[PDB]
Amino acid sequence: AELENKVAIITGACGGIGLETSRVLARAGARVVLADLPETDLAGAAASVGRGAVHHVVDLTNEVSVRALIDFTIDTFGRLDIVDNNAAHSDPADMLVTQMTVDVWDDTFTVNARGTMLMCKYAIPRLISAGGGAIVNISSATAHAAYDMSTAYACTKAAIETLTRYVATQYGRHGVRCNAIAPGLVRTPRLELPQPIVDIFATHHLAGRIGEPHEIAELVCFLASDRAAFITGQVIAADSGLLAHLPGLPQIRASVAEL
Amino acid sequence: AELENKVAIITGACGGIGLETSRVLARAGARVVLADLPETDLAGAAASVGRGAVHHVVDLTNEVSVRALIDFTIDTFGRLDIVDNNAAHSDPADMLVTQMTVDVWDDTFTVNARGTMLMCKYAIPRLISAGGGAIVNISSATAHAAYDMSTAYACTKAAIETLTRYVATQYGRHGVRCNAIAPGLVRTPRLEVGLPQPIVDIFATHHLAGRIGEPHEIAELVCFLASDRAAFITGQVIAADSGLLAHLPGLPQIRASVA
Amino acid sequence: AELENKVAIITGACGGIGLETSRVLARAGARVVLADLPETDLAGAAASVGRGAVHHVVDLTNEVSVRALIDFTIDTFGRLDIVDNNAAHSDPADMLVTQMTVDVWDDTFTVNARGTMLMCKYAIPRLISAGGGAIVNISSATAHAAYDMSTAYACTKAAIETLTRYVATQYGRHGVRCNAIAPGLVRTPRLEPQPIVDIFATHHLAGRIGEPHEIAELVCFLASDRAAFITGQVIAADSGLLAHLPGLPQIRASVAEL
Amino acid sequence: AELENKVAIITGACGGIGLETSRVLARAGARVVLADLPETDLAGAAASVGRGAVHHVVDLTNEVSVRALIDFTIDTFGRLDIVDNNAAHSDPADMLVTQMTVDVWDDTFTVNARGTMLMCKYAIPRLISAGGGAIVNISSATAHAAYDMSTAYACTKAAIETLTRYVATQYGRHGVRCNAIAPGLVRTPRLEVGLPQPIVDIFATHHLAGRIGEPHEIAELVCFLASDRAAFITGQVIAADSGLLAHLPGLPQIRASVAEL
Repeated sequence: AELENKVAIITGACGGIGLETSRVLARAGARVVLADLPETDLAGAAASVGRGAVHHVVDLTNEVSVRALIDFTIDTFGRLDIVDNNAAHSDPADMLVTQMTVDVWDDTFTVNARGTMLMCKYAIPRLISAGGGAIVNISSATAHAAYDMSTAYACTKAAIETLTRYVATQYGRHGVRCNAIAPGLVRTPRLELPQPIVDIFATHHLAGRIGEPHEIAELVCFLASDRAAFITGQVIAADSGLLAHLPGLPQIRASVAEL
Repeated sequence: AELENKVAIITGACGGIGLETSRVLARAGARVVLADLPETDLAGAAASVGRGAVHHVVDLTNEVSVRALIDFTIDTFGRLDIVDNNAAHSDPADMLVTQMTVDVWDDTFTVNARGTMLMCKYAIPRLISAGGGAIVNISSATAHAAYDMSTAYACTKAAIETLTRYVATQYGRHGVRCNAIAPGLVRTPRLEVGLPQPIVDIFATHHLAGRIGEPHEIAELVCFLASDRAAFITGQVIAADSGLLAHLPGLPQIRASVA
Repeated sequence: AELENKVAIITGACGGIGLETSRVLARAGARVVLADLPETDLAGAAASVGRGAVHHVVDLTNEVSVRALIDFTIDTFGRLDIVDNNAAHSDPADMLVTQMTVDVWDDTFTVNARGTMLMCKYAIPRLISAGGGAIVNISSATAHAAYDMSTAYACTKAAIETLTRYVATQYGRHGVRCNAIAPGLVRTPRLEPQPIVDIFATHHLAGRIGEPHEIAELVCFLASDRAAFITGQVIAADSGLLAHLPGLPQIRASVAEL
Repeated sequence: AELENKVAIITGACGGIGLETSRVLARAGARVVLADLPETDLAGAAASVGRGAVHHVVDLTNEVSVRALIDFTIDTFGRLDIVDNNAAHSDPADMLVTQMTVDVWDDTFTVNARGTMLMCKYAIPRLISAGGGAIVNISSATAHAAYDMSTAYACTKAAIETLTRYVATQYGRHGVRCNAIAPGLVRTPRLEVGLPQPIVDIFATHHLAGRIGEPHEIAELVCFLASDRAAFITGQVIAADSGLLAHLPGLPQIRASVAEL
């Protein structure tokens, strides 16, 4: 059991990737705390995961709420070993820089950058008390390669990537590891961008398809585990080599096939 | 001359690097506008720069003030070709993740991340009307490699690096280039009061030239990246850090042990 | 069983990292083929791994020999799923750029760059015939950060990092993944000048050098269906060696003084 | 001017990027030495550059020849300040991994990786005698982003980026800078005989300025990194590729689609 006995918190737990992750971590022996906003079916989520899974509301914009979540984990299990900072805000008016408003921008940084920082701020000493532990932060390929939307979101993911290196560095000596995952496109309900945009993206993933939630859950599980004890402060792409190839490859292939 | 007849905004112009960037840009032929907080001596900086350099106050935390800066420039010169987003907030209580307060975090993100974004928001329309132009955003080595201080600062610079890519991708078809510089340690008045000498000296050893940087050595890179010589360089993050991060840690101790 | 039913080839299988990667993969349920030079004790390494591990010589400088290894695996087990390109030549005359001899450079490139390419050249069509599979290439942190020795070696690992992307790019459509691992300092016999080893140890964030098993686990993960959506990557198993500013320990000691 | 009184060796000096980098370095005040294989027209290239440019044959595959080029420069000029390792072999048989031959591979690595190490090996001591100096190594976008051809070429370039980091680290202390430039598609005579047009047009749309580069846009970046304006830039790999690798792959067709949607 790769995570035998560890206590894990997953944020954004009612989301596509968040639910599946909680599942995989439970399946590997962890006692999972599912966390998400009050409006969501946390209870249905936890019931579905099973394996002793519990749940508690969290609002990353609220330092006291972020703190209440960790303190609840400690009330319930007496310890904390693992945290998947998976939650993320993405406003649909997050388009072009010239079109950016301060509200869309600030809402997105408050949840994503500040909130993840707060989660680390209060998780870390618990990890240290436990004898060491693991934080996995979810970033995104969008931090590394741009397009005509998600400017705020993208930039917050970049902040989180640097935040990963700071946690890893400052707390390595106390036995805490921190890594980040930059996923490519993953089939979620927050997807189900229109179909022909998805089809376009799909051709540029080297498997020829978008990812499935469990393919991110499996890297979270691994990075959260002792098998990764010499892996820290890294950003690891789970994106089917989206950025490993020259752009224009699919149409160069079609072109070569003609000529 | 490299920037003949170009109109340039330098924010943080009273600072070590910004004042010096102002000199090199104006020495390379630019009509420069020096901008910084109202309690700074903008009059004196513009005087010391000469060559028809002007000055206008700006408060990056305030969109009105950003709007007012860009418009002053257009009222005065009728065009805008270059922006150097050089201003940066850096709080002395900006220490460890676990010690972070939301006030230190937001102050920093409001000036650095949001402010730079607001500067790009209003400058881009004008640069397009020039028939293309350049934006240089200052980042920092610290975004890429961590230590026990400047976490918030570090994370905001990460954000500006992604922003830079988004600005390049979005407005390349309209003749706008955007690049970021990532300085190593650079000798400024901020620096002398931030770090004590023994630690500065330690850092100096990990720069391959065996010394820390001088402001003008960052200014020249700004100048090249803002100039038409960089016509085919856009969306990059370029380190001016004496290969601070190009060598294995422990090199000087390895070398000392070899002697 | 993370790799139940898979056939794997490990090169440099008698080495510290290669042997201990062989155990782990075998423990995961893979049928493993240990490959190394004829003067190494392959049978004893295969014995120590057990679990049906077999062995066969290979000289990575020689194309015929690489072919013979792939063909041996295929004729034995009827398939191939995993290749850990772990073998590496590391010459002790490999010092500074201005002292470099063509012999040391070429010797190092022939085994590491050309050799890794030849293993891929002939594994790829087989992995394709198996429905798809994974290749893992061992790089080195030294490719991204220089010092006063190992110049040829680091340069060959960079070439390997590029090879990895090409393999992953060219053959992704046909079911083949390829990823690279860049280790920090790991404890082996080849390793064992102590004063240098402890200096390096302070700059790994665990404050120690790596263990071979800690590289093995990552090869294992990357060779498995759990990594189905990871490909073309270079991943650091270096305890954050390059995620922090250099000078950190010395800064921390100065801060413990003042 | 930016390289006043500085002595510069440029390899591959008859090729599109080489010849144009020679002119620019020379326009910037450098005493330039054009170096390329004996079957190229070095005399014509130096006549084109003017400004006192000289020429001399080199074969990167021959250690005795690399040394002879460095010894010639010192004989003529008494010093060496700048080397632009621009020469690269690039073989049309260099297609896919599964199709790679040992000869295509070895020929490419002997010229590109080994050749460039030998240039530095013989140049660096002279850069140190002159009180410090600058090396600029030419790489390629293709070491970072893979496609269906030029595997070997691309791996040698990767080797050269790490090599750059090793020169920079080993000789920083003695006053020697070393950087690399990774170009995107640049209009040269070789792309006119290398890739067909409809493939050039596809690549062109993925470069953010909506076109392939010109050789001078590379030359200017070489010029700057060779000069004392770059004194605190060392060990880097800088892309002059109009952000070919800063955007999501598929952007142009996503834009085509979003306009129809």
